Amino acid sequence: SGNFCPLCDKCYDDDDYESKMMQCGKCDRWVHSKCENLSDEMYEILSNLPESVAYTCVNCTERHPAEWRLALEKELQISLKQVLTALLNSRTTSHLLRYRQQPLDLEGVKRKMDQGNYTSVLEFSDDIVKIIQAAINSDGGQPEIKKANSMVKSFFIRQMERVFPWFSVKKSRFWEP
Amino acid sequence: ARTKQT
Ligand SMILES: [Zn+2]
Ligand SMILES: [Zn+2]
Repeated sequence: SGNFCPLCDKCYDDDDYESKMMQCGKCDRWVHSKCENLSDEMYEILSNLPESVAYTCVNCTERHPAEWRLALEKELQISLKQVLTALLNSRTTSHLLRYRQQPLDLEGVKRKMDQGNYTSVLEFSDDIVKIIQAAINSDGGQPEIKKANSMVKSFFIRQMERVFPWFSVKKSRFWEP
Repeated sequence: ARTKQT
């Protein structure tokens, strides 16, 4: 009865846990992820925020923008930077820093990121996969360009698995056999 | 943030 999303006004079942909904930390009601205009990636990131960051429904939101929104936006950018920073500061990625938007090197991903061009985890991952994959395709008969390539790759996949557990770098369309 | 997933 009282089980209806305030935004779309439609009913929801107390038992369908396959639904993508958030619970307001104030009144405990549920709201559809899609009704707050959130992509599945956003929903996953939210399901990852600290227990300290509660989702809050519109009417329970006192000051706008709702804090969960700014926190969400910051979380994605900070997490992306967290990963890139590690890639940049590694001794195994030195050869992918500079080529010698579709960035052909890490310094390029770096600029594309600082300018706020990444709005999803998928685009960021794909740009990096392409760079790593390009290096793998051209590291003919040579290690540390073959060896390093695989440890920046393993490094990338693992680093991403840590920050974005719900995301699959392995499935990227840009990997080659 | 609590979700159906968490
Ligand atoms: Zn709804
Ligand atoms: Zn509420």
